[PDB]
Amino acid sequence: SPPLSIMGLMPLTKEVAKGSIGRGVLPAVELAIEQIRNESLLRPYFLDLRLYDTECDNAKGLKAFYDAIKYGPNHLMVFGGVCPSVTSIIAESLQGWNLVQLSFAATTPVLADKKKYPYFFRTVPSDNAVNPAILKLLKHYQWKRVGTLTQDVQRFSEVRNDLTGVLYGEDIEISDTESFSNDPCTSVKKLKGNDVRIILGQFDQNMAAKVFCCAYEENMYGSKYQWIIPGWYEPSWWEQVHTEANSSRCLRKNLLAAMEGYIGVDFEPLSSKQIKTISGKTPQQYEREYNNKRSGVGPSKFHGYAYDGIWVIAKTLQRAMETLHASSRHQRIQDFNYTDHTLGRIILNAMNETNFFGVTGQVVFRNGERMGTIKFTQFQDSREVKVGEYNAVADTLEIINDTIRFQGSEPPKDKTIILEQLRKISLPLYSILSALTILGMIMASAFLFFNIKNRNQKLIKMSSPYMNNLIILGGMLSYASIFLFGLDGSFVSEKTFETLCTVRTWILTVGYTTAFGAMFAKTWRVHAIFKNVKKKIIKDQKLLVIVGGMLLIDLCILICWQAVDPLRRTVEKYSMEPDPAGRDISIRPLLEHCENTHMTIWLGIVYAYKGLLMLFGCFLAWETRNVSIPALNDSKYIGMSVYNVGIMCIIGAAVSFLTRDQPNVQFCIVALVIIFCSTITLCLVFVPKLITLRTN
Amino acid sequence: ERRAVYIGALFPMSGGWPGGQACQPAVEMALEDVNSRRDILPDYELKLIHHDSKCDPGQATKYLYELLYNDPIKIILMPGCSSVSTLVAEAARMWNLIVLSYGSSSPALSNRQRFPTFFRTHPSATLHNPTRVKLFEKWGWKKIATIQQTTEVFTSTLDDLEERVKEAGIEITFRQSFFSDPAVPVKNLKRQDARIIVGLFYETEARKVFCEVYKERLFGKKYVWFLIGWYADNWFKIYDPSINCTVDEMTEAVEGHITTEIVMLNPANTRSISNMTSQEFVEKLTKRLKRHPEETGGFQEAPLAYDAIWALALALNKTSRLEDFNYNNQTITDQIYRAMNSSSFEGVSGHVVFDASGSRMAWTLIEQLQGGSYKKIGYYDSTKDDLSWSKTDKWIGGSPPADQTLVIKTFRFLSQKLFISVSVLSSLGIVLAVVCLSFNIYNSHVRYIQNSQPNLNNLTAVGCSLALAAVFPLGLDGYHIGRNQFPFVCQARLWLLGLGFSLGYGSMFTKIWWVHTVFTKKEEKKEWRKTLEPWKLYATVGLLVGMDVLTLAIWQIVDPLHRTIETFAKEEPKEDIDVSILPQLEHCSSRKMNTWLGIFYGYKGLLLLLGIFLAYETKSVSTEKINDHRAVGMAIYNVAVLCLITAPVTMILSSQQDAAFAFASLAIVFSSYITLVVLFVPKMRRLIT
Ligand SMILES: *[C@@H]1O[C@H](CO)[C@@H](O[C@@H]2O[C@H](CO)[C@@H](O[C@@H]3O[C@H](CO)[C@@H](O)[C@H](O)[C@@H]3O)[C@H](O)[C@H]2NC(C)=O)[C@H](O)[C@H]1NC(C)=O
Ligand SMILES: *[C@@H]1O[C@H](CO)[C@@H](O[C@@H]2O[C@H](CO)[C@@H](O)[C@H](O)[C@H]2NC(C)=O)[C@H](O)[C@H]1NC(C)=O
Ligand SMILES: *[C@@H]1O[C@H](CO)[C@@H](O[C@@H]2O[C@H](CO)[C@@H](O)[C@H](O)[C@H]2NC(C)=O)[C@H](O)[C@H]1NC(C)=O
Ligand SMILES: CSc1nc(NC2CCCC2)c([N+](=O)[O-])c(NC2CCCC2)n1
Ligand SMILES: *[C@@H]1O[C@H](CO)[C@@H](O)[C@H](O)[C@H]1NC(C)=O
Ligand SMILES: *[C@@H]1O[C@H](CO)[C@@H](O)[C@H](O)[C@H]1NC(C)=O
Ligand SMILES: *[C@@H]1O[C@H](CO)[C@@H](O)[C@H](O)[C@H]1NC(C)=O
Ligand SMILES: *[C@@H]1O[C@H](CO)[C@@H](O)[C@H](O)[C@H]1NC(C)=O
Ligand SMILES: *[C@@H]1O[C@H](CO)[C@@H](O)[C@H](O)[C@H]1NC(C)=O
Ligand SMILES: *[C@@H]1O[C@H](CO)[C@@H](O)[C@H](O)[C@H]1NC(C)=O
Ligand SMILES: CP(=O)(O)CCCN
Repeated sequence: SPPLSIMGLMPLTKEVAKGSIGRGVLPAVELAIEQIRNESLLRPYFLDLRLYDTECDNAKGLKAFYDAIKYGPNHLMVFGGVCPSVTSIIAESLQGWNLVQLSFAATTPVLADKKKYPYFFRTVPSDNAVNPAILKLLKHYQWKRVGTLTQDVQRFSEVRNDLTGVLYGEDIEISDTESFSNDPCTSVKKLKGNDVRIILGQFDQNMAAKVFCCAYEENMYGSKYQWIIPGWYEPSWWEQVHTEANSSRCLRKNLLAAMEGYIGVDFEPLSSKQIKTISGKTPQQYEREYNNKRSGVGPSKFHGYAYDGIWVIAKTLQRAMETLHASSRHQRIQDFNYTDHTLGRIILNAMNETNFFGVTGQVVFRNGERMGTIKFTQFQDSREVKVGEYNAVADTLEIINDTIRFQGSEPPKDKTIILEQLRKISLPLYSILSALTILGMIMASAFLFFNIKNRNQKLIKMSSPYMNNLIILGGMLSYASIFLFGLDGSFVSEKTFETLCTVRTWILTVGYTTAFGAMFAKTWRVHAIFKNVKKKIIKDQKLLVIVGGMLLIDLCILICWQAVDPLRRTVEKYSMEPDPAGRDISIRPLLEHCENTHMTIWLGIVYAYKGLLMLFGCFLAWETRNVSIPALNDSKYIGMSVYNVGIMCIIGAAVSFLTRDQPNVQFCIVALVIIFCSTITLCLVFVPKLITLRTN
Repeated sequence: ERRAVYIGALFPMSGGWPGGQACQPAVEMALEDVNSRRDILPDYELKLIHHDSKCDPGQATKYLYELLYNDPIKIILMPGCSSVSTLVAEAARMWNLIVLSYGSSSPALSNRQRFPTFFRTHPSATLHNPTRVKLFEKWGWKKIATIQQTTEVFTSTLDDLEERVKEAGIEITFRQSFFSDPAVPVKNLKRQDARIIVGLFYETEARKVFCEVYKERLFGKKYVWFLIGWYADNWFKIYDPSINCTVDEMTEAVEGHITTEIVMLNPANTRSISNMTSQEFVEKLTKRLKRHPEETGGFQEAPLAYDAIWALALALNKTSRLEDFNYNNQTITDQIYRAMNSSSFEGVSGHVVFDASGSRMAWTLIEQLQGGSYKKIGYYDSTKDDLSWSKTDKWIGGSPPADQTLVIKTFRFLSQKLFISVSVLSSLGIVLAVVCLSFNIYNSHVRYIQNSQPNLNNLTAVGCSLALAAVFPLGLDGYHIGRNQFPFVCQARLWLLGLGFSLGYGSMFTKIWWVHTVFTKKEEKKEWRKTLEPWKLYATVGLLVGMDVLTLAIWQIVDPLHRTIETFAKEEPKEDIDVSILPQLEHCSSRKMNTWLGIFYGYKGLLLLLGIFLAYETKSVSTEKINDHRAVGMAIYNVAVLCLITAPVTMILSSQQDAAFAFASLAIVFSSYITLVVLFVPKMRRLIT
């Protein structure tokens, strides 16, 4: 049978650094050809493989490629290429000869752009198969705030550029994005200042020691963070990072406790399950044949990913050769001067589809790349252990429990907790002021008892029993206001707060009006009796009627406001979030109010009408001062009372209107302003008549 | 008949740097001159084998295999742009050939260990970094950011720039990279909000990055872009089907960027090695072309290609047996290398030194884009640091932008409305105090002579006048005086406050003390605590005020009050200007105030309450006195209640714009007015009566 030959390039000698890799995969392919040669699926033909040398050199590689083109038989495909420069140099110029390349060790991420690499396929998961898997890991632990730390090379930037397109659409956001070139821990301080807790890293082996040394000084370890680091490093990569002790600022035992439990992402060499594959043996069987096939050459990690490429090439040739045509399809296979474009297209479009269970799972392609398998590892007890798996065609993630662990007792969290808190009044202050107001209430009860007891005894001025009762009832009605002031949102539960705030003004204004009216009615009566004179009672209840009219008009002044114009709560906040007493839960303060959109108005009218009432009282004091009447009349106590009340009120209003951000001082101001005024008024009213009646 | 030899050449005519359109005719103007002069080559002709490449490595590899395996044996190779030059120079070691480039400017091509048989006439690309750093120091910036396309031609240049920028304090903050799609780096640069951007990419990627910088509004008033200079003259007004933007959506996008380039032609008027000046070559070349010289790509790199033939002609004439050169013999190649290494002459671009780390040219050129046209700002020299500026740059607002900053602002208050009213209210009363004092002096006292001696009333009048005249040291601040003599302003405040209250309050308190203690006590009083003479009241007033003098002099010489700044929250909107306001407020305080002020206020308040108790317990008993004790009781009650209400308020309020000044001023003025009028109305009443 006439043969058909395929080209292959790999290192062979021992004077290079990557020759053993070739010597690690040369026996395995040496089996696979025999597996064809005993059955001969390509029955009228015969497979041939030519081998050449690259030695990881650009000049030697191009010289060997040119010599194999010039002094070689008709080739069909090229299979191999392991060095990350000569592979790209070969692959970028394949359209000029209409050839197809199949690689098994080129894992650089730049080879995924099929706009200038149309004729290149590989059977190994590249560095872009990490970005989906990581995403699924987040959906096993619910982390939605991540920060990235990358180097600045080509291969370490392609992954970071692809990660954004992978994590777009889901509800996951990239909080920070830093990048270094030679000094890693200038940006580690920025990541510390931004307070991130999940870190995704992309850097080579040399910078890993510097990163893990700089992360120990800033205290970015323990059971509060989680690192996702690539894991294609060689074993024991940390015990030989320093031949001498020339890696100071970080010691050994203070580094092994710094890089504790990071997560490493890699691919998987073989398949864990077991069926009968396309060859006719189990993967454990094939592993046994490979392990007793080689004599003394050490094992590699690419011997499985090369055994399937030969069967891929064989199935491609068998499925592309046996098309509908026979005579032309058997005639056009020796005139290939690397110029036949139709043969290149009919090879490529048949190579595009392939689907079978090899030794590493299903062999399926997507836009040139391969769907594979991802493996997870963790650093435990100064050792690395395999902990999980992630399929790609089924898109599932299996976690091997009884192996994974965490430093605490639960998975860590992405960020601390924000807690809103209200600012309450001090309870000792409320107790003290309530006790003082209660004592004032008992003294008012004693004063009212005295006023009703001797109301018709020894003719004590025979004036204003009912009016004095109305004054002291107004004071009693005013004390309930300072009973009512000190509320809290925890003690109202938003049940009566929208009503107590607008009846406090009701009770306060009614008490104020009735107190000053029952004060002024006496002096109005004394001015009325000493004019237009033979004297008698001038009015039994007409003064009560006119003070009731004053109270009614000033109460309707309030009531005709709550029909269209409201005044309700506007709770505000002050985001100046400190720490608690040793805790980490960030708390913010917010406090409530009872305001309106017209707070600068609805005060001048009531203040001006109270000033008019004060001026009328001043007129009454003027009319009564020039009499020098006996103790039945009073023109000095009323003046002392109004002078001591007006200044205190006009100070206390402007003081209490300003201190809004200090809720524990305005209560103490308003309480004293109310209690001192009421006590002084009651003492100036009652006890001058009381001492006189006690003297008798 | 003369024999003929052949050279190989690749001419890029499309792609990232179309140069061949101006470089292929120029060589065709040189060869016809070098094969016609019998002096330089007596028995040889040179022929050219040219191939188009677009300087893409695939077609370059195909045409290199085509060239290396044909029948006419070649001598030298001539590549085009750097991506082909590096590949040819790395691969030519196995055939013993000579690479002579004319358009490559990679800084990494200076490493002689990897490229043994490579020569070039184009200068190195590290000549832009001594310029740009200079332009970072004239306008004063320190935080920049870069964006590059990941090819080694720009990677080595970025490495050299970040190495040479460390010696000037400037530091890189944000780095980005992309291979084919720049959308994600532009998105990250917008989200990180950098302000000074340096771009490093080819010509075809400039449109594919600017159509994506337009769709995120990363331009305008506060962004500066640094670019390269060898682009075409109208590189945005052309039709490209690989983008979606329109020409008016890019002309507004590329407005206001800075370009730097290197000159490539001797500006003087000399005579070259080929009997031709430095502008007749330009005129002849422009005549030889077909299209306009403004849009022909690679027009600046024509004399380099014109010299690259003459240098080899002179070297091969210095060698002068060129008919048996194989592809595996070494002994001819080292001879040609040593003959080429020791060559130097003058051509069109100047003196050819031909073996250094580059840098045989000196000057540069800086340009800006205004209104869709290029304008040359000013030249530069590298050695003597010459910079011949010309002031032809139009920014927005006549000034270039900068990075983010922060301003510091001290507080003031209503320096006219709230202050002049207090001043005129004080001036209205300070003269009434002294005219009432004069009326107490010169009037013939009869009822006052029957009353107490008026000297202790002159004390009270002087005390309230000196207390009233203390608002002027209180309202002044850093608006006028508060720079250096601030401690003397605090001294005026504290001395006036310590005097003017104590004098008048003592002069009332001793009268109320005596008018209590004389009347109803028969235990031990006869000539006690003092003598009868007005020296009695004078001495007890002196003791009381001397106490106050000791209190002021202890912590005025042990712990004075110098100055104190307080700073709280910031970030006012600042009226759409790129600035952030930081407010502070300064006031006069020691290290400790809440102890001394507290103990002094308590010591005075106990005495004030004792005074009002002693004033209340006697009301309406009088003998030999006209109107003294009732009036001083009313005045001391008013002063007591006003001070006790006002004083603990001004310690709480620290926002002293209109609260802490107003409370103290109103209290002082009202207390002084009421005290004066109540104390000295009845003297005028009984004098006019
Ligand atoms: C290249 O070099 C040659 C010589 O160095 C330049 O030749 C030009 O030659 C003409 C012809 O002689 C000169 O014109 C006249 O020559 C007569 C000779 O009888 C003389 O009597 C006149 O006074 C006049 O010189 C011409 O001057 C000379 N050119 C110059 C610039 O001197 C030729 O110009 C050079 N090529 C270029 C492009 O400059
Ligand atoms: C490569 O092969 C795959 C697998 O067949 C193609 O994907 C689908 O192929 C079927 C038929 O083979 C079509 O009907 C579908 O429309 C294809 N697409 C999808 C999304 O199912 C793929 O199209 C092939 N590649 C090319 C370039 O044709
Ligand atoms: C090119 O090289 C030749 C020698 O091969 C040089 O010609 C010589 O010129 C000098 C001039 O003084 C004569 O003395 C010699 O006899 C010449 N040599 C021969 C072999 O004839 C020529 O000058 C060179 N061209 C230059 C330097 O431009
Ligand atoms: C010494 S005469 C006196 N004048 C008083 N006012 C006057 C009107 C204006 C300021 C002075 C008061 N007053 O307004 O309370 C007053 N009160 C005493 C009774 C209880 C103890 C104190 N005594
Ligand atoms: C080929 O297969 C036959 C049976 O199918 C077996 O007897 C023989 O040993 C095989 N030979 C090789 C070289 O595998
Ligand atoms: C000492 O440390 C330097 C880096 O600081 C390193 O380059 C060098 O190789 C070290 N020397 C030895 C003997 O380990
Ligand atoms: C090129 O192909 C033709 C048929 O298309 C064949 O006759 C010829 O021999 C081929 N060239 C070589 C060098 O084999
Ligand atoms: C892992 O944990 C789950 C419940 O926490 C348990 O049901 C499961 O059996 C564990 N895995 C193994 C392998 O035991
Ligand atoms: C190279 O050329 C020199 C001189 O022409 C000759 O002496 C030598 O033998 C040659 N080397 C070969 C043919 O390997
Ligand atoms: C090229 O000439 C210079 C000039 O002295 C010399 O220093 C250098 O070593 C020469 N190059 C070689 C490869 O010898
Ligand atoms: C970017 P390159 O050096 O290849 C072309 C430079 C032309 N002056």
